[PDB]
Amino acid sequence: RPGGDTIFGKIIRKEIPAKIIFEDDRCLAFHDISPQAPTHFLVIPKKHISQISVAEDDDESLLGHLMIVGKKCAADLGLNKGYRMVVNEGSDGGQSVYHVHLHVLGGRQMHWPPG
Amino acid sequence: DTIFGKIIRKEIPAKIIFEDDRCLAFHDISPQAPTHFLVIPKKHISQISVAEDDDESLLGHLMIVGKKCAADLGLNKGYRMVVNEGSDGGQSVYHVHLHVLGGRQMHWPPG
Ligand SMILES: O=C(NO)c1ccc(-c2nc3ccccc3c3ccccc23)cc1
Repeated sequence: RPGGDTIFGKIIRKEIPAKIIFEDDRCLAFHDISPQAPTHFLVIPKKHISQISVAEDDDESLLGHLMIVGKKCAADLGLNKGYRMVVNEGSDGGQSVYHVHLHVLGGRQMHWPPG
Repeated sequence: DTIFGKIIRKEIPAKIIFEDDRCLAFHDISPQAPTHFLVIPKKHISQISVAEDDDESLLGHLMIVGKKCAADLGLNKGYRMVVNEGSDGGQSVYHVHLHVLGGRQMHWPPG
């Protein structure tokens, strides 16, 4: 079982269902089950990195790929007026699952501060 | 050009936390948490929606630099990283920037 046994690892291996938007060899984008905006999805690496704080230097291009895929998916979903991308780290950051994930939120005005 | 270009060119003051050959990290002038800094590329990418495939490594570098600076600033209970795009995202400056906020409980939703 590669991809870990967090719920996101199970999603990567298709053991638990999800609403997939995009998939490649490095990542998976799927809709969030508790959406906080009209569109709210997640981009995750297939490689299990538990949190951004423990990312390796050579995870740079993979983390960049999360953002590129996020922005492509936002465009393909028609988020023409923009969006917010969020990574949560740890307890103060509100991280809910210990597998790195980029939130992408749009279809409404996002406010400041970002929580 | 933007105010962030001015900051990169060292034409206006900013409290710089880290610099390398391709990015700059500095405290946000209107902080929304006890720690609130930005990591920006020196290359002028106006918004993440127009970033190119070849920019992947650079964008990843912003996040690795952000996470290293966060550790160095003592953000051991965690933090939140944010990129805003366009009007709905609340993007305030048309130069790509990664926010890093911590030192307090961040809430949900994230705006
Ligand atoms: O307890 C939690 N936070 O404190 C929590 C953490 C993960 C999921 C969760 N997220 C998802 C996001 C996108 C797609 C599917 C799911 C999903 C599917 C089945 C069971 C749980 C989840 C739900 C709740």
